[PDB]
Amino acid sequence: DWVPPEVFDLVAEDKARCMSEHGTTQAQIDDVDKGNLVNEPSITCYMYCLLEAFSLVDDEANVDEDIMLGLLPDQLQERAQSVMGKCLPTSGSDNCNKIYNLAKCVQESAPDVWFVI
Repeated sequence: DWVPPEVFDLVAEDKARCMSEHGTTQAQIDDVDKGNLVNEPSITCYMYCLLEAFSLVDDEANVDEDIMLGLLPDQLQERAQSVMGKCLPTSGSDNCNKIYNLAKCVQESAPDVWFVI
């Protein structure tokens, strides 16, 4: 994994808040990273929450592609841009479901792109 430990420090406050808001457990987060994702609001709304916290998505879960790419290592950007070509724009019934569908698409196409701590 390329995510360096400093990132865990930076997201700590927003992570704690988002988990509290949505009833998310670390086990659910661990599961996404093992590519087990289910459409459960407690995890899908967590992912929306975290993304919103870092300005990666707006009020209707539209992705800011330049920020999303700006967050990944230079050496994943080419591959990430291809994935975004496939997986964006987002779609779904609400903000949480839009990020569920996005997560599934990215993980099925290139997991290392999908950023969820």
